[PDB]
Amino acid sequence: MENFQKVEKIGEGTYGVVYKARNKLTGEVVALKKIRLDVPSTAIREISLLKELNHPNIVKLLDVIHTENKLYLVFEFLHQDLKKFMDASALTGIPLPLIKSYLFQLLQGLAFCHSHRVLHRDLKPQNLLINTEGAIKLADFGLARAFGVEVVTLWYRAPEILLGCKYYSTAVDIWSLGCIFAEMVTRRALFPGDSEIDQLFRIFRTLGTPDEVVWPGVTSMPDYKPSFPKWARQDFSKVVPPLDEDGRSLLSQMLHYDPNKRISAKAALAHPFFQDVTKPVPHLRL
Ligand SMILES: COc1ccc(-c2nc3c(NCCCNC(=O)C4(CN)CC4)c(Br)cnc3[nH]2)cc1
Repeated sequence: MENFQKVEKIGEGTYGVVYKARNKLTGEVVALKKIRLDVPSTAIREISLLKELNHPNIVKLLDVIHTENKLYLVFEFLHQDLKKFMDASALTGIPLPLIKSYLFQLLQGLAFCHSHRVLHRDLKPQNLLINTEGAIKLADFGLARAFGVEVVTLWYRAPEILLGCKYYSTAVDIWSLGCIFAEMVTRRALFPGDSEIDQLFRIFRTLGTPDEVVWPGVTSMPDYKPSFPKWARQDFSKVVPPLDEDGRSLLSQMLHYDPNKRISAKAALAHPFFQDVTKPVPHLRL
């Protein structure tokens, strides 16, 4: 951290803070994650795995600096996040061709991770980073399985996590991404819950309370209660107007209760919704 020159704070999580920084040596402008340890060797070997997980839609981990018994992560810097971009686009909304490019690119990023059995676990607009070339990238990626388990947002949590499933799958990333998709389209968060039960109950209201019919094995989940209220499902035409039939078809399959019926990243990339996919460049004000 002697080689770096903190420019401004650009982010924060549970494991540390992130600074835009300039490499005193090399002129390089980077995003530097200062990991707050209180060292663990298992955590080190895990992070070093992430140096190999390289993809155009994953924020590039440049270096891992383990020194003075502190850990720093040096990433590629991107000039904006999707939250700020969505906020800046909220009067007219993000154009659908741009929505579709970003969904396809993130689905490409996830197909890759997931093919390597790596899950993200916390996809949200603030973890999606955009550049001036029309690229979108997954950030803060696999840095949860490392050390183990600010108000953390629950809005993009898959239902199996909220129901206490301890061994959840890559399908939790598709759910989160589905929620992000919906939010880009409608310009409102799909499931803005302010606690786990409020989050779960907001999902139940929209998609219906899950049962053995739509989700075999659900009544046997750790935090499942026979006493959960029994809401009927609403139509998707009400949930994401004015998303077209292809978009709403894909979204429904990304929001299946059953994690084994939920569409994979690979299958989603073949969905008719991306027949006409392009790569627009956004208009970014930095
Ligand atoms: C609001 O305008 C913004 C401008 C730039 C960023 C920005 N943030 C980052 C960032 N990290 C902060 C955002 C992603 N979140 C995290 O990395 C956390 C929190 N989940 C710290 C682990 C990384 Br890495 C690379 N380029 C970045 N660019 C964010 C917002």
